[PDB]
Amino acid sequence: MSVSAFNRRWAAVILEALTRHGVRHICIAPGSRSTPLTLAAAENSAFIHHTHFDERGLGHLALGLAKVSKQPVAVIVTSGTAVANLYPALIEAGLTGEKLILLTADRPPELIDCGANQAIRQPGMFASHPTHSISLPRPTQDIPARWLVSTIDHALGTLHAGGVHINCPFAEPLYGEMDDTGLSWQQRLGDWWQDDKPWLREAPRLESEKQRDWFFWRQKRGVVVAGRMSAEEGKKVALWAQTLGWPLIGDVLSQTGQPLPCADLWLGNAKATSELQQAQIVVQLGSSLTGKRLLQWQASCEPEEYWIVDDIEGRLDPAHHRGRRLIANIADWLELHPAEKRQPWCVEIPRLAEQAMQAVIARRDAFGEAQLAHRICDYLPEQGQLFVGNSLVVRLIDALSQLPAGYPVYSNRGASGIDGLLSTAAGVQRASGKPTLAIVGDLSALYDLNALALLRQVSAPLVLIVVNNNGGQIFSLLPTPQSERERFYLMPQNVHFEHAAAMFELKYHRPQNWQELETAFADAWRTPTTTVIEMVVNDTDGAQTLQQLLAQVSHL
Amino acid sequence: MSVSAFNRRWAAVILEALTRHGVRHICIAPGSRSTPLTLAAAENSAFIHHTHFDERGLGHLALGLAKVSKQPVAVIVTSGTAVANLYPALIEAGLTGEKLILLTADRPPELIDCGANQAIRQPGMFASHPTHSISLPRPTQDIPARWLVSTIDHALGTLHAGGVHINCPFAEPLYGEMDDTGLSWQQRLGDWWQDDKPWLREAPRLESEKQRDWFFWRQKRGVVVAGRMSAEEGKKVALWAQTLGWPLIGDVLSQTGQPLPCADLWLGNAKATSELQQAQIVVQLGSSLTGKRLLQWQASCEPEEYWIVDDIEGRLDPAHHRGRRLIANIADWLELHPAEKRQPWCVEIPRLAEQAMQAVIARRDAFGEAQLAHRICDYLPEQGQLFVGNSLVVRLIDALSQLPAGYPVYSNRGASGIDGLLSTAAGVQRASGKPTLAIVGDLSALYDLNALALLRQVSAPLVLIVVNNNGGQIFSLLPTPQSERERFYLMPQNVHFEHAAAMFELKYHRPQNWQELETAFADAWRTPTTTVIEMVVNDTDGAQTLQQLLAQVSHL
Ligand SMILES: Cc1ncc(C[n+]2csc(CCOP(=O)(O)OP(=O)(O)O)c2C)c(N)n1
Ligand SMILES: Cc1ncc(C[n+]2csc(CCOP(=O)(O)OP(=O)(O)O)c2C)c(N)n1
Ligand SMILES: [Mn+2]
Ligand SMILES: [Mn+2]
Repeated sequence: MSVSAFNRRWAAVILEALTRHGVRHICIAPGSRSTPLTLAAAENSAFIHHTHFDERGLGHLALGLAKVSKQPVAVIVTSGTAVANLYPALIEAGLTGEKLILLTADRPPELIDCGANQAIRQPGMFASHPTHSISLPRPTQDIPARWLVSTIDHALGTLHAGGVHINCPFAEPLYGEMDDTGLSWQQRLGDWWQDDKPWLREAPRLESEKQRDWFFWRQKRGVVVAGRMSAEEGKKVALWAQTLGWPLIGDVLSQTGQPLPCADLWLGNAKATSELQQAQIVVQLGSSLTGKRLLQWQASCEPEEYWIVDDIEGRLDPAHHRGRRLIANIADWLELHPAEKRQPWCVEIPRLAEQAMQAVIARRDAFGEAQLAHRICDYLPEQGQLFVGNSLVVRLIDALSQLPAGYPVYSNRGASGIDGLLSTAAGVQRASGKPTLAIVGDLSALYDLNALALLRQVSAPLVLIVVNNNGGQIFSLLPTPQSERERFYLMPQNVHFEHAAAMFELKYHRPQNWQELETAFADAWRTPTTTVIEMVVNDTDGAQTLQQLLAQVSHL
Repeated sequence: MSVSAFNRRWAAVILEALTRHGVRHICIAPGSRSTPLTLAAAENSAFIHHTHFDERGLGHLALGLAKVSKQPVAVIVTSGTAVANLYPALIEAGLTGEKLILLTADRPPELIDCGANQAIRQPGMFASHPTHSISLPRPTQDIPARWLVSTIDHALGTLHAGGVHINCPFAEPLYGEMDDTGLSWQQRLGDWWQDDKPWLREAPRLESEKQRDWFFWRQKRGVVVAGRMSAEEGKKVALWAQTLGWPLIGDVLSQTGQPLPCADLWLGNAKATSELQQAQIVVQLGSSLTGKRLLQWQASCEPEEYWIVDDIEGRLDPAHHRGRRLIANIADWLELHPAEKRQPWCVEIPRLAEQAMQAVIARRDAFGEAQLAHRICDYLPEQGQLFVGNSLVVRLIDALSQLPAGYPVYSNRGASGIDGLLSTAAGVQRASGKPTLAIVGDLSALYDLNALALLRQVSAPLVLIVVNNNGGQIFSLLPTPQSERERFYLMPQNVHFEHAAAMFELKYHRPQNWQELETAFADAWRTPTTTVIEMVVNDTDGAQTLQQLLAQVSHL
């Protein structure tokens, strides 16, 4: 009889179903139409609940939680533009694999397209970007509970990667005391309510078969390219490449320890590309390669075969090489395609890489962002993790620093948005409970400024470095036209971040030299709170330093 | 020959075409893939160029510009999540009619679904929310310029209302000197380049016919309901209703002068609803009605016919009455269906409305948000405009204040999002160049916090009042469950806004009484800058005051 009561019973099935698929974290934004979902969530002891007022930040908070935990994370939002704000995080998850389960409250069908407040067309509004889309019907006891749980179980069970849009219409009344409406309906599921498994278990695995001719191919002159992978996978790939005697080109996101560091510089040297021309096979593990020189070499190389191993689906080679696209867990794949010890075939490149790093070290002293990137390994928190932002910082660290093998690195490098980096970092921290270093640019920090609210709650110290070069200086690295560059590309905002930190009662430092930076870090790691460290640098020094180093190494 | 040059020639045709359809403002966010569009725009002297770093805010800036100017406004963003961030403003425009032209740069077809950085599936990504969607092909001289301009002319010419998504793929290279590549291709348009008209003129008008039985219905017992309309339309509707002798229920968005004010209160009285049962016809002009009591009365009433007149398309009656949905400019419609002088038929409601206002007046003294809303008419800038935020503020002004006829009011009440109110207010100000009073809540201000960057550039004084009641106190008005209310609904953030103002070098006041508030107002109207006035109030006083006044008036 009670619509409000049945709404909550319907919602309770949805939420309990998710607990059977490893959902522990749920991120909730405020609203009224979402009440049945939010109250079901609040009442369910399985969840860790996170809240935020900006649904775009909420989506990215969820992204960060999923990124680190490798488990599906749920999101609840009310109807309207609240739903639209989830798009950026959903798109990124589609590219890098995070399992985001978006529970989006909706008006019932009778209030769509009739000028009702906060009512929009929500089914399909994320187009092809969710992996799965469920448009739930108007709640009714005439649809059995077993149908509802089965539909959720199909979506979660068959989810290899990416987001799920579950649209959830509810009619008013939304409020009122619970009565027994829908209880017998729920009880048709019997002791499933006390179970720890799905109602319907549907969990096919997607995996490429082992390559039977690997033992032939591993005897050839190969190159290993390591992109984004897990910290442990990076260590395994490093050992595997060494054993093969193949050069390892390691991305900043790879955690391989980058045995041939500064590839963005030495790949610019003709002696290196000449040697790499001898490669008959390239085996790339992971994807979303960072550096321009690596992307250019990848595009130009012409091995007999190009393989990409990764656990995400679809084509991952933007140069469309003849070869293989192998879907697998990287660690598992390495066990199936083991290395046998063989004499290394590269002679010139190890020397060039050493020389390249020496050239960077020679310029370590200036208090600039290139130097900060080069030295960043000196500031990584012990037993911690690094979250690297987009634009120049990820490129500078990739080109100029040698990050330790197995030290966890996280990022948003699918679509490389600058719109959710602070909120993502917050989720990254909360998921693992580890001390966290996050580094972002000034426009990036402004973009997600209100996520400083989230950083008021971290479980271990988090240092947020904001590199302030007054605008998007990546457009001083790119050959943008000088006449239009400041107004239409760089867009300097001429701000500092001391007042932003103060607004959210976060500790703040603006160090003016290396000694003050070291003192700031020493202060920051002492407590389970977020410290903002603003590094103010001259606009174009970072870009010019990279360019000068590129040129120097190309002449070695 | 030159891809970079032809990209810019292709883009120049797109941008020049827009100028023939009244596009003067263009809002641009930074990026590289957007270069052909952005350089074409920068070079075109027809445009007023606005920039911002947050694409969600950029969209709302454009929304505000369009809202006031009543012309199409263009937006340029780069590929990736930048495009997704335009969704909230596009959705709101779909509902309230703003013509937003979204030029979204894209990767070319050969770089989609292959793991390329910042490349996503963009065609159709806004689903059914744009009025028109154009997915442009990969640029080539083998497609003639006359096709490109004709497609743009079709989209703009036939655009009654709402957004247009124009997806614009460009292949690299994007940079390089202009040469003559594509010049002869452009010149196929001949002296269209020196013309002031579209290439293809396609502009059918959509309008309902004269109602031939209006002379019959205008003699009946009617009620006029006035929703959102232009300031001039509000004055016309007031005079028209007055002439007919029909009671006018005027929304805060109507600018009718609200001759029967506090309708949200007196509609709660059974005597008013009893009198309204006599209405044989209801003529509603405008839509998006604000108040709960009005929405409830509208839903319950049973006149022989219910008419809704508005220049927006589609059903606008969420109660689905028997009647008519008439598409027209409201001022035009009134001229086509003029009033006849007739004796007013309502007797009780004028009594109740006066009594309701006296009840509110009796409680005007406390320094609270209800009192601020009641008194806001006393503080409107001369020759200015009011921008009213969402949640409690719009409801309190609607329920408790009597706004002057023809005094411009602007709002985002289609989807009623709290995600873009500051950036929308900026656009509203820039469009008219008028002194602006903007009022929003604390979560709303946090949501669009970085839009304070935009408010650093206003052409006349803008007073931004932030009502800080520590959370979304609309959920103290709604019957939300007390146990979950704070954590999962109200979400207090426990901040103030002095540091936010300081960050963007905006003047700031936190007045503690009316004298200090009036002093702040006086100072603020003196210069063409934004002043932030933070009104800190006890969390639940506003909601409770509204609840008490409702009860008091219901018992009259
Ligand atoms: C949501 C979004 N909008 C636009 C872009 C394009 N973009 C890439 S880098 C960049 C500049 C970032 O500026 P900042 O954070 O100051 O970093 P810097 O370039 O100075 O290193 C922009 C606007 C993007 N990647 N994501
Ligand atoms: C983008 C978006 N997310 C969520 C909502 C639901 N909602 C309506 S009002 C409101 C609270 C706004 O809080 P505040 O700005 O402090 O205003 P107050 O309720 O205190 O008047 C919320 C979350 C919305 N309208 N838009
Ligand atoms: Mn910067
Ligand atoms: Mn509030």
